[PDB]
Amino acid sequence: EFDAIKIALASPDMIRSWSFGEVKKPETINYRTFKPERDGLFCARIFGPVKDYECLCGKYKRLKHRGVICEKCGVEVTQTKVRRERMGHIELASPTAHIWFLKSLPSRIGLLLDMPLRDIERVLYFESYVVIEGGMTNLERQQILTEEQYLDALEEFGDEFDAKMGAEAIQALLKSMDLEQECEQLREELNETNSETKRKKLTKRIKLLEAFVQSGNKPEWMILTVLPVLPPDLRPLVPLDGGRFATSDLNDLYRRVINRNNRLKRLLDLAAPDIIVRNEKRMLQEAVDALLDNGRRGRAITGSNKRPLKSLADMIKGKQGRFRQNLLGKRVDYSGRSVITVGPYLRLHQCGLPKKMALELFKPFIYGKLELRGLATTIKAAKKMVEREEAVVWDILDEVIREHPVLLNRAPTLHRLGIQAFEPVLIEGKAIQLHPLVCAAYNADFDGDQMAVHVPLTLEAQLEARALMMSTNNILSPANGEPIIVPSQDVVLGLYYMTRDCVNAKGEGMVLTGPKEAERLYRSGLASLHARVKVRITEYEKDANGELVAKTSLKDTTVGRAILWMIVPKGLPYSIVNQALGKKAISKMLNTCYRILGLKPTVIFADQIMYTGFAYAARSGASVGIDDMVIPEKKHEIISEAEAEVAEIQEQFQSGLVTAGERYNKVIDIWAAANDRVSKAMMDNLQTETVINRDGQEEKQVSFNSIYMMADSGARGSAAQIRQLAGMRGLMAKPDGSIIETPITANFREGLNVLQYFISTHGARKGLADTALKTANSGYLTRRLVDVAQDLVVTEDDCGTHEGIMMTPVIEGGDVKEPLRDRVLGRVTAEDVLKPGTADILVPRNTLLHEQWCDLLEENSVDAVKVRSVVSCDTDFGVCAHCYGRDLARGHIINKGEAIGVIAAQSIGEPGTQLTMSSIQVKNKGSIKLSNVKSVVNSSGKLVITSRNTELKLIDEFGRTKESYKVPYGAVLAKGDGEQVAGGETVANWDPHTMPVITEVSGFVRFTDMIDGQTITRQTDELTGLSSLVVLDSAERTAGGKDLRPALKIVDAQGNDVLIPGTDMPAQYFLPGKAIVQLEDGVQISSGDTLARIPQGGLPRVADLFEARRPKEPAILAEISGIVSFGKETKGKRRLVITPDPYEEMIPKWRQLNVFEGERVERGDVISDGPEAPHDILRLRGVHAVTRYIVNEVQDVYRLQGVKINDKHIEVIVRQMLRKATIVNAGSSDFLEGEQVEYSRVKIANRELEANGKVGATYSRDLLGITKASLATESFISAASFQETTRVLTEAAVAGKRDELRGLKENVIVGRLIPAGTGYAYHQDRMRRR
Amino acid sequence: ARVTVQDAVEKIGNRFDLVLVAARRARQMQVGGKDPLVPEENDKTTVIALREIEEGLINNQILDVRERQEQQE
Amino acid sequence: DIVLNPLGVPSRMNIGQILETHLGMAAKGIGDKINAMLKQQQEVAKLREF
Amino acid sequence: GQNMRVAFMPWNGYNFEDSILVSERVVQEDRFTTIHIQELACVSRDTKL
Amino acid sequence: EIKELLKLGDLPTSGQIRLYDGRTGEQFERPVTVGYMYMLKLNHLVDDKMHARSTGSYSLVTQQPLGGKAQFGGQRFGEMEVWALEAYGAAYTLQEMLTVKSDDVNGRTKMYKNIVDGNHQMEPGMPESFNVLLKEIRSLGINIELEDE
DNA sequence: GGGTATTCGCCGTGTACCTCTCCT
RNA sequence: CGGAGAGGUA
DNA sequence: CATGACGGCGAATACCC
Ligand SMILES: Nc1nc2c(ncn2[C@@H]2O[C@H](COP(=O)(O)OP(=O)(O)O)[C@@H](OP(=O)(O)OP(=O)(O)O)[C@H]2O)c(=O)[nH]1
Ligand SMILES: [Mg+2]
Ligand SMILES: [Mg+2]
Ligand code: NA
Ligand SMILES: [Zn+2]
Ligand SMILES: [Zn+2]
Repeated sequence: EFDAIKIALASPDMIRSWSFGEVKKPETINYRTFKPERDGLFCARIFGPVKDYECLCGKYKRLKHRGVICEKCGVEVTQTKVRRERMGHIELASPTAHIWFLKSLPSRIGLLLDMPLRDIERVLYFESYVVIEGGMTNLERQQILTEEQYLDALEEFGDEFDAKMGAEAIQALLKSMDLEQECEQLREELNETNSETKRKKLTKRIKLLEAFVQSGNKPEWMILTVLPVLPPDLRPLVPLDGGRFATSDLNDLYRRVINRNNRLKRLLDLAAPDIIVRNEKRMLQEAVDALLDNGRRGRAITGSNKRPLKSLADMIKGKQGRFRQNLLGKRVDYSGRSVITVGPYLRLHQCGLPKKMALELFKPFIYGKLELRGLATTIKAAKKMVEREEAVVWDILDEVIREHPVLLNRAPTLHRLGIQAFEPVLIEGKAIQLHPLVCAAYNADFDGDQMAVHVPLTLEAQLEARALMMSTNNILSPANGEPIIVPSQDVVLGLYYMTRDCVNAKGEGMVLTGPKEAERLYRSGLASLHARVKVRITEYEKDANGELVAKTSLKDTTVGRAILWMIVPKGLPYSIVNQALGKKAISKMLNTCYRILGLKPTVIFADQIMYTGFAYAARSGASVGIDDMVIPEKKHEIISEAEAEVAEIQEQFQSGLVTAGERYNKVIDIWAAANDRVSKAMMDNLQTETVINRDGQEEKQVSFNSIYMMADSGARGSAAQIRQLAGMRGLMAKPDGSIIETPITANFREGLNVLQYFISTHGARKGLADTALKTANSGYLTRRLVDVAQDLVVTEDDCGTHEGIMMTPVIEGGDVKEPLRDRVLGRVTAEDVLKPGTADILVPRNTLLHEQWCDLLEENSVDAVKVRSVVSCDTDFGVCAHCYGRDLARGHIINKGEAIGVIAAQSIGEPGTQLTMSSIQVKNKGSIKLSNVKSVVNSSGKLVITSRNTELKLIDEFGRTKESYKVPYGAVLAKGDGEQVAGGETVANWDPHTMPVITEVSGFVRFTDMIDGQTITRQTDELTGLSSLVVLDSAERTAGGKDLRPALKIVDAQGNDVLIPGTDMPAQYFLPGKAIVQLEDGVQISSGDTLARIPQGGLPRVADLFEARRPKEPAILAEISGIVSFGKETKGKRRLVITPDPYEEMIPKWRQLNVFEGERVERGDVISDGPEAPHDILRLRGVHAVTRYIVNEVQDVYRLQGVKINDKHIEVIVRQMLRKATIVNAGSSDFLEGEQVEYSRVKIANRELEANGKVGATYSRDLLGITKASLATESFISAASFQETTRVLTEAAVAGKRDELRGLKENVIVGRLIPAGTGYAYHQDRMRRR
Repeated sequence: ARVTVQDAVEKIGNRFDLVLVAARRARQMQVGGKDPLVPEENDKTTVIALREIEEGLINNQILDVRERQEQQE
Repeated sequence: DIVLNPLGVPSRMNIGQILETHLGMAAKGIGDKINAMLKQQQEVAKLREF
Repeated sequence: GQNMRVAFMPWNGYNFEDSILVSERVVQEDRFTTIHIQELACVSRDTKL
Repeated sequence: EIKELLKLGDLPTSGQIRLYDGRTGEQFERPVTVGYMYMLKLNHLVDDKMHARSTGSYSLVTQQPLGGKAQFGGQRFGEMEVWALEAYGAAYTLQEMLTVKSDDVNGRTKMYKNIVDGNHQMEPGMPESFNVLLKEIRSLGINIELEDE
């Protein structure tokens, strides 16, 4: 029916064409009757009959009469629904300015006219005059005349020119400006201009003028001569107790506009004095812009209560606006909700639906089935049978829902798995029964949680529920690929208890024919569940061709493990159960089952595991009592010793031996050590128990204490909670965050005193309020991510790109943060992966790395793998399946049509609430490797480092690096390159308080261009008395010293200068202030010594990274490589002009500089320290560098909290951040040089130009924040529905934008099939038919 | 078919295409009066279509061939 | 009368519900004796003593 | 509230994730049966007709 | 003191006793904490919370279902729910959420008739809320319209 | 007259659900 | 049945 | 009248040449 949405300015003729009549009266309805007044806001001849086919006077009341316009009342007989489609118009007595095109920054009228917004406000609101077409007088065409000077100019010369005020003057100025010639004037003035600020300001106007020129919009249309009126059925009057009506908050503004328009009309024909007429014009203007955007300028016009009136702009913007409240989401039919209870008997694909809810939800299906078998002749008969709830009605309801899935949802829906499909089972009662294993996916529990249920009506929806959303098809997390249905709590406890072993349990030493005999013995009480026995076990292993070869052997196991073996499907080894099965062990068992056997056996196995866990947790009788919280008997003496220690420290402080701060630090350390000792004693006493062996001998075994079993199994609790229960609560923090000196020595079993409890309330309140105020920030970040990634869909199988990102294991130095396996699992290689033979190809160019491929890579000691990424994908309008890689939830390569952007946004957003707002030493055996390092002579023979950026790698024999360290300048290694290290020795040392200028060759240092007393000064510290020299800072020095810069040359006994071989410049070093010359003149400086001394994370961090926010003190980098030339130094801010054509740069002087005046740094080198701005990373080191930076920085935050998110989601977000490009050279393309456009547009244009053989345009990739990227998208519909609806719609209307319904949000709003998933092919069929 | 669609997915190759083909077949059986190619073990048209797909009896090409034969005879 | 899950006690660290439970048992025990003394129609002195 | 004889043990999943298992004797003794009083208003007004 | 009171009542001092499974009579393997806890019934009864709607009354401006159990309203399928549907690729389920279950007046009538007829097929149309948005933007003096087919 | 540090006004700030009173 | 205010549940 | 929010960002302002 339509392919696009067109938006532009509305001409008065267009507004009249929309309208069906003019509203002239300010009254809505006569409230004595219920009839609407003639020519009012609810008038019937204009908008339509109130009743269906009933004209207002009531003559014509029939369908036959339809189409006849009644000549008595004037109302056309027709559907009453036309009252919500037919618009009115108000003929304004005077022109009025539209507030959106005036106040919404940038002012479109102001920019289009170059008169400041202040002057437009004063003139429109009747505080000044503007001269229009002055002519031969000195007055210009945009000069402001004050009320006091207007008549003065009139008397001086008041006839040849024209001057006006109000909206009429602004409309005249807008209508008397020629667009094209003024564009030409501005475009030429853009050339003959010397100010780069001026060229930006002119190009802004040029871009606005081109908008008005390329579209059919006329500037004068921004002044409203005709005001459209919304249809009355869209602004109804809600009856309150029948008699009285509430304030509509929209009809009131219309009434004020009509009142002021009528007053202005009745004064216009009256020819009243100009002062009151101008005042009425001004008041009509504020009435109009209050109707459009109430409160945008000035005081918010107020209703009966102090609450501001809700304007037309408020209708379409905000959380309660049309877009977010009625288009991007809406209330639905065939839906219900109820409290959830646990269904432990349910299968994974089943849910427990109350039969009353099912009867209501499936009601039309029941009616259809009643008609089918003849039990109900009519609709009313079926309705009565359903209301009476007859037995046959219940049988029909059972028939209908047998395989009709329903959707269960729990708010907040943080990820797609927050809505899942289940087969309903009719249950009594009123609560929905939920399968336990899906609770983790829902973040659901049974302490009051409620869930919504929805009925997929159509066959397509039912099959989507079954194949896409059913819980049995969604057992893997899309964020990281890990299973979601791992047993928790009592199931884990049951499996752990039944798989535990007891030293002297009943039935020990028995030899059993198999699991069946073990179950028989346990159920008959002849053998304990933990008895160590020998059992004949037949296990199955897949062969090369996939058949299950059976091997039978005698296993040393327990009775419970043998019993649990019966539910293990064939193909899994017996070792997976021959252990005490905790939470991680059960999860690993489910992982093994999924890897070996597939999805359906995994679901069956998970259900069987949950049944067994419930049953044996019940049989165990696991409880919790006060005695289970065993407090160590050494706790009291540990506390006494800590108190004595802190008392000794306090006595030392009272004797002045220690100060207050170090006293506090020492006491805190002592109490922390005491807490550690108490925790260790408690855990040691709690984790082990004594038991009589087979013989009368004591033996130690893992304790069967209930709390310890729950914690060790992983069902519930942890070390911190156990030590809070039975150890001590520990050190607490004050509200400002400082640690309280005295910790809580009591535990929860002993009970706290008033003081300790009040102290703990500080942290409790802090945590609860932190959660309450962080959930909103997490939701906002999730929404921004969803918008920035909403339209990204897998649209291709393979784009054929060769580029990719280089994946290495994440190592911060001294630990393996993240292995290579998890960073390449499910990825597609971008190039060939070789064997250590360097010739044999381990992995070809287009392999999808599954588990076996990763096993091969780690077995052949692979260091780095180049993999394809969505950031480097060549696909336009989406990405290819190969660059994205494996679908984490499904476990195979991503299918075409998947909305990976929304998946990535949810994957990142969901754990948001879990987020909380000297010398190097190698610690392991391995060879040493240095890169970007040079070998020089040394005084002691151990190499110094000279390069600005130096890093050290420890390669552990086989060829894989394990640790990586950063070596600052002037750091002398304690060993050499390529030397094996036992582990635990200081590899390199450096003084952090001293920055040397070390010279490679020895000789006497000569003070060249050095003046004593001006640029260098002598002190003698009393402790030493040495004549130490200090270089005065380039600004802190004297006036005479400011002219001369410090310089130290290298001379030797021979007299000449020995310099760095290979160069043409003599070796000269400069020490620009804050430098300590400790040695005297003419002293042999051996290499390897110092010459001068120079001193020296949570959810908001993730949001800042995704918004591409600039750091407060960004690290300065080199725009172009070359030798640095500091032409300007100090002078408020040192200006460094590098030289490869040299380019100047402006740098603050108070910033530290790693570079020296004679250093040849490369492009992207760290000139100064500080957090790196991602924009600079993209500009200088490329797209891959900024992608890696964002990925690493986000994953640091998420790993700190133990959250596992695949990097590909962050890469999707980065790719959405990198959609814009600025044209550097126009070439033969149509793009204006220096403008920002879509990178895909530039790719297509360059591709077609190169196909024609012409030269393509050059571009610079732009990194935009997710909010900025979302607001800069081509579709104005999506941007308007996101944020800043007024500004976005104003931009679209002025530019005459056209929106092709290409994205997910756009098609959701217009209620079409989204171009993703099952609808994707439909859109393809829509595209290929044009 | 019922609990999981892995066999049907691997027959079709694309899960969304599987949903579309199953919907077409289920509409044929529910509204078009067509008969199941598998025994009707008290299943719904959607599940019957999925069972037919996972056994290779029904796919997009087979449905197109049968449609052309039906309209040309 | 009601079966509560022990596993909601350790991580919640609301140990009072356990102690109250113990104390509740003790309380009921006292009543269980007094009720018995009331059912056997024991001497008022015996109830006084207990 | 009411004094309930409580046992701390898992019971076949019916107390999973803070769920509560309640004996039918509690229902029979009306231990937690509660009285709710609802006020319905019928207003005869003066219509135009 | 609690253990002393337990002794006075001839009860175990640990507060744990031997329990038997009513279903089978089998003794539970470990002692179970059994006592008396004072329990409250909160004013969050499932009677007041359970609610379901197939069809019902609709709003005036938007033709979407009303809100609230008291008004027999439908559940709100909000933005994050739509995001979940998009992430599943369930385009038809999302479309029926947007149109035949909400403000598509003609679509919902046809859907109800088809369900009664046993034809589980939808013929979605333009939601009325989009038309309301278009009229509202037009009332702001902005010409917004749909293009040709 | 022109470049740049400071200022001012606007934009945004979680979902779903439940109860009550009061409102030209 | 729209809005406002207040409180509450997850 | 309300005077308990604040961070980010772009247009406008002022200050310093
Ligand atoms: N989640 C879960 N499912 C179980 C379990 N045990 C059996 N099932 C599966 O449930 C499905 C329904 O069982 P049926 O026995 O066919 O029941 P029916 O009479 O209602 O048709 C069967 O799969 P099917 O219909 O043959 O499915 P498919 O193989 O076509 O996917 C069966 O394999 C369990 O413990 N957990
Ligand atoms: Mg909860
Ligand atoms: Mg079956
Ligand atoms: Na099967
Ligand atoms: Zn008439
Ligand atoms: Zn690609």
